[PDB]
Amino acid sequence: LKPNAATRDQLNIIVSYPPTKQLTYEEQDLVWKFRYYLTNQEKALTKFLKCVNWDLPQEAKQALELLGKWKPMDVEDSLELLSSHYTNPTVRRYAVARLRQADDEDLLMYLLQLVQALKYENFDDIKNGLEINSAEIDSSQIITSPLLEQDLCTFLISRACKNSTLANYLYWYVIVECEDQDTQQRDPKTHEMYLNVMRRFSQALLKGDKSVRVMRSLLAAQQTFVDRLVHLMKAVQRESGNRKKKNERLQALLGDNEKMNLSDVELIPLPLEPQVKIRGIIPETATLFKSALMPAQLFFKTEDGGKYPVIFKHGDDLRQDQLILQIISLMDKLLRKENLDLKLTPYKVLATSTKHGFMQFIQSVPVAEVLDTEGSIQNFFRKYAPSENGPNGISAEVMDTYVKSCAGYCVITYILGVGDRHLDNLLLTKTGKLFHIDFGYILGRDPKPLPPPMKLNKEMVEGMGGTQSEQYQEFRKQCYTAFLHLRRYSNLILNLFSLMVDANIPDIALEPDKTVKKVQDKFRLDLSDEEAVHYMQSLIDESVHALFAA
Ligand SMILES: O=c1cc(N2CCOCC2)nc2n1CC[C@@H](C(F)(F)F)N2c1cc(F)cc(F)c1
Repeated sequence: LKPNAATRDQLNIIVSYPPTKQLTYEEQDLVWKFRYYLTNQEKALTKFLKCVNWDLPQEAKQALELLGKWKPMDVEDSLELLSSHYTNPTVRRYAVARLRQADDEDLLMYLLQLVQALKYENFDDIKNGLEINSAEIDSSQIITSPLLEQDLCTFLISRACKNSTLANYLYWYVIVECEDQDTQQRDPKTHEMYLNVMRRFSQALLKGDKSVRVMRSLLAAQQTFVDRLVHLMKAVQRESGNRKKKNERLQALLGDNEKMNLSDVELIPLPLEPQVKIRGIIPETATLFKSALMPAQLFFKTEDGGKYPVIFKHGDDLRQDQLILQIISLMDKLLRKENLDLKLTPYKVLATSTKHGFMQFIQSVPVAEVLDTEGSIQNFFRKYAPSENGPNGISAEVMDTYVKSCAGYCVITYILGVGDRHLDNLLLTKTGKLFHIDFGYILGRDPKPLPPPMKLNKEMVEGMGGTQSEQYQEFRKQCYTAFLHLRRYSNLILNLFSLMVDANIPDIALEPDKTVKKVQDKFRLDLSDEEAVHYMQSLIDESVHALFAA
């Protein structure tokens, strides 16, 4: 029952293994022998369930007995049991039981991955939860046409019926999976499941009280607003002529409220940010971007009489950008939790389908435009935010914001392996905030062969006041600090990426088995905290030396 000091130390090495590290048959036989001892440690549960052969009924039964007696696992470890690796229904009920203890704030951060976990859930239990050919059921028409106890589908709907923000995101995350043409063709049973999830969610909203019934009518109003906006986008993209002829069509159709109903609507929540209620799109200030993809810049009239600028794209998959931005939002929240605000810009991204979606426009000037107009980053900051007492004639608040945003994004783009990095993707604000846009290349993927691991640039270093400035010393300091805090939440970041292997993300579908390993290698879990600091310092030293030696 109780192992000796040598075996106790040997079991600790097995528990300390990174998520990718697979246990050998003799290694998992040792874990199985002392399964009753390991119940006192919550971190051992992940390693014990790796030993079990789920095709063997008694081995699965014995694991379930130990599962109930084991120390209550963390929310980050519960996400691993909802992945492709664990298809046993009882295991998934215990994973759902731990999410029930977690707050709605935490549940929102993993919601995109929780919708993806439905793929591994029991499809019959989902269908038999309702009180024809799958093509006959249009997902967009479900909400607009009204007539260890809980599983993942029952839990997500139950929590959504209580929280309006959670209901908003759960709706649009399921709608995208329904509209997924790849899932519709390669596995119709998965497509049918997502339709039943939507049909069950619509049914539970109608069954609910006055405030619950109001939620589905607002969701129907959001879908109708989106469907009309898509029809507007199609007509503008199909319009023969230049950008000016297309802009005139966009402004005229938006203004015609009797035909399109987009300029004047009742106070409805914005699908991108449900906390922000909208009056409609301003027709006179809506124009298309210079891009061939034809994205539209739309200004939304808020409840408070403000302006919410958005980038509504049509004919492009926002799914890859949606994941990266939700990970940046998680990483920012994790860094803020450890009392380190690196002034990051995790702009809201919401796909309304696999073909169309919204993007939160942040008032910023790209570094390419900054160089073409002002010459350098420092000249731009000295023009819009000057101070004589501050460093290099630039405001102390703005410079501090710049150093933190440069250090913050340097670590994040390194871990996420963000490729195709040029001055048009690097965006700068008048407040100091530096951020990355257009995440078309991630997890080592890059159009150029042999890309650098750290995406540092000569202009970023020049903006800090050189390599000898006290701002660059702060950059190095905030770089290893950000790396140390993110390494502490490595299990959380990797388990969410593990739940995204079957998601139709172009850069994940390329190498699904290697996805988790790609992120894990960047964290350098083989090295200690003190070693990780010097490795981060070595990455900066190498990148800086390679940059000037162009
Ligand atoms: O994915 C994104 C996100 C994004 N941002 C803007 C800042 O807030 C966050 C969202 N902007 C853009 N893109 C795609 C490429 C272009 C396009 F949309 F115009 F094509 N675009 C863009 C790029 C610029 F350099 C200047 C500009 F005004 C728009």
